[PDB]
Amino acid sequence: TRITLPRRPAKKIQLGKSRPAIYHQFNVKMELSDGSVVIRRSQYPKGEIRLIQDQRNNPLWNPSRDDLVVVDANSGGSLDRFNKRYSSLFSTVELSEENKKKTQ
Amino acid sequence: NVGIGKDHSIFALEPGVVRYYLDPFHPKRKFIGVALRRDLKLPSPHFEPTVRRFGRFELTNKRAAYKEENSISRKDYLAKPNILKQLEVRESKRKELQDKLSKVLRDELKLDIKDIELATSYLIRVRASLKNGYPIEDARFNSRYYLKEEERLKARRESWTNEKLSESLSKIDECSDLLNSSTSFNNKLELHQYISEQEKQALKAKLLEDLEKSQHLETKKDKNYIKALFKDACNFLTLSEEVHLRRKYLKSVFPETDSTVETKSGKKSIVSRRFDYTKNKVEVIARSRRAFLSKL
Amino acid sequence: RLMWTFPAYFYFKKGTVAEHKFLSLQKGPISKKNGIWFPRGIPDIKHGRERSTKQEVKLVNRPVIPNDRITEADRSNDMKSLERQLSRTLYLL
Amino acid sequence: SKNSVIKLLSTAASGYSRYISIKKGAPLVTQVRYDPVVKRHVLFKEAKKRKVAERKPLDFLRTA
Amino acid sequence: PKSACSLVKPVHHLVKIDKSKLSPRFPELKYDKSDIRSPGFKPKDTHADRLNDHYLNTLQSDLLLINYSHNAAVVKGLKQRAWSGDSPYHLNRPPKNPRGSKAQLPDIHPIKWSNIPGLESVVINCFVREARENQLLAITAALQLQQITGCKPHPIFSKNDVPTWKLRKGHQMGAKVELKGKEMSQFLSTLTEIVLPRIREYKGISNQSGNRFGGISFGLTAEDIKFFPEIDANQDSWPKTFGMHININTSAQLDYQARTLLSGFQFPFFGEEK
Amino acid sequence: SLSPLAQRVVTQLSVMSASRKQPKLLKLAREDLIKHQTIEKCWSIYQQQQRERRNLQLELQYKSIERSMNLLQELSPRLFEAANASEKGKRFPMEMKVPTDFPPNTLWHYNFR
Amino acid sequence: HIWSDFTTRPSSLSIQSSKVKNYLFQKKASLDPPSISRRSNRIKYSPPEHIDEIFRMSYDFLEQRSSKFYELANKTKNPLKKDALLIKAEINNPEVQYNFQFNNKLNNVKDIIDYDVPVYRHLGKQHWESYGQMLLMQRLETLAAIPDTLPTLVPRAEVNIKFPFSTGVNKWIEPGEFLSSNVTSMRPIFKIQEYELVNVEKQLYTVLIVNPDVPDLSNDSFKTALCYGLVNINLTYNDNLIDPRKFHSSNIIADYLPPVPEKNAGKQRFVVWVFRQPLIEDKQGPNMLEIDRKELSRDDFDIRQFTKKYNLTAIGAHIWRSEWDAKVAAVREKYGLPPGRVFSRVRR
RNA sequence: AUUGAAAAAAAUAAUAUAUAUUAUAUAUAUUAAUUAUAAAUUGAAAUAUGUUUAAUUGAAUAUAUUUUAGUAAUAGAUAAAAAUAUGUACAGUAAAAUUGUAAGGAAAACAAUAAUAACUUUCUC
RNA sequence: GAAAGAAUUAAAUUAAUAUAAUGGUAUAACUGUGCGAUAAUUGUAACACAAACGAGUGAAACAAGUACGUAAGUAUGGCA
Ligand SMILES: [Mg+2]
Ligand SMILES: [Mg+2]
Ligand SMILES: [Mg+2]
Ligand SMILES: [Mg+2]
Ligand SMILES: [Mg+2]
Repeated sequence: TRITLPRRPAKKIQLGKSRPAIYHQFNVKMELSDGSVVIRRSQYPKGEIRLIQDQRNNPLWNPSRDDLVVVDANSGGSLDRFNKRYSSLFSTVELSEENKKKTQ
Repeated sequence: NVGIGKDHSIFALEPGVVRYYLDPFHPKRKFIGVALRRDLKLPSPHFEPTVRRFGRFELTNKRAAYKEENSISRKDYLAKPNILKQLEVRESKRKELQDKLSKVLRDELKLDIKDIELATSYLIRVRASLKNGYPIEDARFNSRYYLKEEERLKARRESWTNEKLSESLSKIDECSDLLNSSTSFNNKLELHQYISEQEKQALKAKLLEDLEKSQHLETKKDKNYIKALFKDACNFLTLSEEVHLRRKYLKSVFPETDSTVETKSGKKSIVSRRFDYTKNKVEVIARSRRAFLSKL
Repeated sequence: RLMWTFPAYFYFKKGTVAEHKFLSLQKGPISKKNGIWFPRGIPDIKHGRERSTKQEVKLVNRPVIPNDRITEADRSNDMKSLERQLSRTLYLL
Repeated sequence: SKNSVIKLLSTAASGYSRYISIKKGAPLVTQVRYDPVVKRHVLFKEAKKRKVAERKPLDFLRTA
Repeated sequence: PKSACSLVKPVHHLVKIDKSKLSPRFPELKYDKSDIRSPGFKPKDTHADRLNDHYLNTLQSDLLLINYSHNAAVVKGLKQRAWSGDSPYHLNRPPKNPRGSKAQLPDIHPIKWSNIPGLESVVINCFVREARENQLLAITAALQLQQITGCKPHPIFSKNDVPTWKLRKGHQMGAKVELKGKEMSQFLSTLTEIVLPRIREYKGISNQSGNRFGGISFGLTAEDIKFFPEIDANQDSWPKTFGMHININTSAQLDYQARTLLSGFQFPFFGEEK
Repeated sequence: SLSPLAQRVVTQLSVMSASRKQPKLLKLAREDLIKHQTIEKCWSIYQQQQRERRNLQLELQYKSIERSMNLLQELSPRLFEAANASEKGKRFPMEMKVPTDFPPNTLWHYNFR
Repeated sequence: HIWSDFTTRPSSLSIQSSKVKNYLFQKKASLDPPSISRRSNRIKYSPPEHIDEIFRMSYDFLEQRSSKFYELANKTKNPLKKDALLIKAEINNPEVQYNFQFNNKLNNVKDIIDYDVPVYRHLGKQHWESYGQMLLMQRLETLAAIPDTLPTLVPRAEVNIKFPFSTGVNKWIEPGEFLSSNVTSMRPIFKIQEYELVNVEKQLYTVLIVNPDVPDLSNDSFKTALCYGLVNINLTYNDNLIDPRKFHSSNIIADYLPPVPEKNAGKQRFVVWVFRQPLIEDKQGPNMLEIDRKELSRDDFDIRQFTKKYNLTAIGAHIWRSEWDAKVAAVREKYGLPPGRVFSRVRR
């Protein structure tokens, strides 16, 4: 009951014709969070990428960084909808109003 | 001198004395063998000639000897006639070559060689040697030494006197000397008058100049002139040079110049389209009649 | 020269606008054709690529502009700065 | 009853045959062996007709 | 066969012989793999490697200074123990097994210029257990390893038989790839640059992990592989993704040397050491 | 004919495969063959020379360490014990990072913590 | 440019063909390859890109390194060190490679491959060590030629043989090959190619051919018979084809006798052995030695005692085999020998 | 051979031609191919013939012809999971146990686990 | 001082051997691979082990043909 595609007669790679596998790759530039760019040899066909979050903006990798901007995936939620739909009620002064319930 | 079977049974291969021994080459392995003689210690020294036994005896009886000599493998028996026929075929070829060489020596040239048979045999051997990879100096000696052999050997077996060997060897020396200085082969293993190496260089240069100035081949008379120049070229050119020159000058299709390529007249051979990768378009090059060596 | 063929039939699905944009972005190879002579040899194309030579694949979203490797400290020849030589090792003398 | 006895007849019109065993439906057996009356190695084909088990051929050429 | 008895005849010369070079068959294996004339030829130094350079520039001398112990000596490993000669039964007795282990352990040499902890290989193990039913999914593993690592993946087939797990022996389930040289360097760099700094609860590599004599291993979950550039670009064509095992082999004699070494390549550690 | 999953996997297997996806063998003229050999020979020598230079530097560095250790031990054992202490848990500062092909927008930081 | 100058370096360290040199040293990709002759093939050929610039720098890199080695070679005095330094200086010259790999190494011409130059000597040694030496010793080993005749062999000089007079066809004999009685009926020649630095104005060689397979019905065993023997043969790195030109009747200690096997006497192995005479110093000119023809059994010949008595060191060897055929009788009568004996087909 | 560039050659081996010998050798010429093999209304590309725009010529453009797409694993003389269990030639060494690794645990897959005295080559002080 | 190679030494026959047990096997008889499908052929078989006879086991050698191997040589089914 296993899903297995039937195997065809394997072609004979006789001795001496064993060519290496050289997969098509592109000299692709990787743009980090900062202006740092590293050239990476990749198969996917497009030359530049931006990394929204990377080692640059990770506290674990930069313990000494006092200022560290943080950005996460933008699919929907706070940064997307909670902000534009609630663009009047403002502040962390306001966070001190709901600071504690003063309950044991 | 011992074997082993399917059941790992050890059995002797030659008569002798069975000894159990240990070979230093194979530690942790007992051995059994058969020394060819009682006084022989079986782990024979490595770097000493192996003790072999001929065993087989000689057939003194005349009838037994006759039977054995005339007893050959089926491969040899079946191949007996074919090889003999080829030998007869080649012997006839040698005979014809000898006849042809003698005719040209006496007729094409006017050299009075005293020994027709000896002179021809020297030359046919030289030709065969030259056909095979052999420089001219080596080829002449090889044939020379061969003839001088079968003469010292002939003297030994026929108990000839020293003087007879000396005169025969001298006679061979002069005939070869005369042949070398008066006969030669021209790029095809064909006999002709001797040509000096320095003269060969001079003739080669003259042909190269005479062939360079006439490379247009506009008219069939020029074609004949060029081909005529390639008549005695074999006398002073090696085959590699001869083929190279023909390829350079006897081009089947001449370079396409303005005269050779034209479309104003009709029946310009055929369209003869090709492809150009500069403009990435198909091209039409209608060749003219005076652009092919075959027609011109 | 030994590079393999690019499997465009996998990354670029059939009918995708990006797929058809890439096709136009590329330049096709010359194909073998009976009755036409070729000086450099009969074309050998498989999976839409000549097998006798290399293959060229032409490829906010602002363009990636790498920063210059020569800084202001380099041109100004300032010695106190820590950026005078980015690719080297600086020692405090 | 699993094995069977078959008579391999020399391809040369020699009349010399050799017998071998085989499974109930193994492929047709064809072997080269020495034939004494011709003094050479010749093919040996089956004499009678046997019901060979059906097998699927290999698709060396890409199909569908 | 008349007999089954292997016995090589001794020779009478010192010249080393190799029947491969003097057999006319296979004229193309005679050429070395690196040779241009071989069909197996593949360029090696296409471009410079930044990670390797970093190790040879900065971390090389640093590690020598770190690990150096003054007048340290070689610590012999647990070897086989010889039989003390006090009975006539020890003449051919095989030696005893090591003290606490059934396998001999290697010696630990002091760190010097010649031996400085450094990388040597990285192996990706991917065992899709779900392939027991759908074999076709094992191919997706090879593609995933190929796209990410960038090298040809060698497939992984079953070896054991556990009925409780519906495990059958002799079926393909995963792929593995051996990485060395520059390509391994790129993988290690792109792992720490991109994939690692994208897990929400990531703390680092456990200090308890690692073979006693060099070698450190960790594992990436199914969702972590989506962070690779070559899957993030084509999420449409990657409906299913699944984890793998990573093993970094190094020239470190002991583990703690390797951990210090890998830390230079931007690897974090969180647990407590042994 | 065949399930869509099989079609997709066949394509993925196709990307793996080498069928009708490789060029003709690289053939070089006899003289370019000698050209290539001399190129590689220089590169082999050049890499060996760089490697030997690094090894020789490390030779001297170790020589310097031990002479420093020997002198520190004879003069002031109080500091020597601290110097010879193990570094089992030593870790490079994570702020140090492998060089990048091109510099960042901010080259350096003058504030810490 | 040490490699460019020719004030003292031999001309052999150069490409004789000008067109080849011009392309190999071309500054721009403007000359087509010489090797490919047909212009159609010339058009089809495509050189790899960026191969000229890197080659030029690679050439310079080696050029400087060669210059350093030559300077070092100038200041030394030991000939063995001097030869090693020279080989080390020029082994990387592209011209030297082109000259060697691409032209005959056996029948080398003095213009291209000169064996007086240390570099070509070294390259030839390595080449012969790759295939020729490896094949020779296997033939001598598996044929039991070594222990039967000599304790061992340590090759130092390629040896090749031929029978140009017998039939007139040129073919270098592969070791261990099977030869008819006609082919080996007249005489062998030798090409003792040396590769080790040796004083070729003083050193002398000997050549012996032995057949340790002649039946000995007295002891029901075999005995070794000397086939052909030459002593006091001079040699030269580039002219080392021993032939009747290069030796006289004084050198022949045993005139050549053809391989003449007997019917059903089994295969007979003819092992060519090439030694070198002792080199005694404190004397001008070669050390001619007078062989003792007195004993010289040539019927029951003991090579081991012969070598020990005259202090000869073996450097090369060759082997061929012969069996009975129809031509043996003709050979016997040609050389005036008794008719061969006929043996049985079985051993008892 | 014609096809953009302005006398040749001196290796092994392959191919084509020829011929010397009771020798599977020599002479000349040139360095092919090396992952393929039928079957596609439909996808892609290409050349040729016209048109429109924009001499030439860029783009689009209709047709004819052809080529790519049948997309399928071994790329290593492969080496302890499965299939060819008798011949020959070449080559290699298993297994347990231990330490680790996302699911993974006692049991799935991967990695590591005895010592370099002497020798050759290369680089280097 | 370093890199590579040839490798050496120790341990190992507990894994594996179509199949029980025993003996053998790393020089592998175990495993991988190219060619192959050939010797899983054909007439004389001396001589031995074993043995009451009938039978059984190993096999030198002569002759014909085939496969592999550059060659030496191996193959008359399976390590016994
Ligand atoms: Mg068995
Ligand atoms: Mg057992
Ligand atoms: Mg008895
Ligand atoms: Mg009986
Ligand atoms: Mg077997």
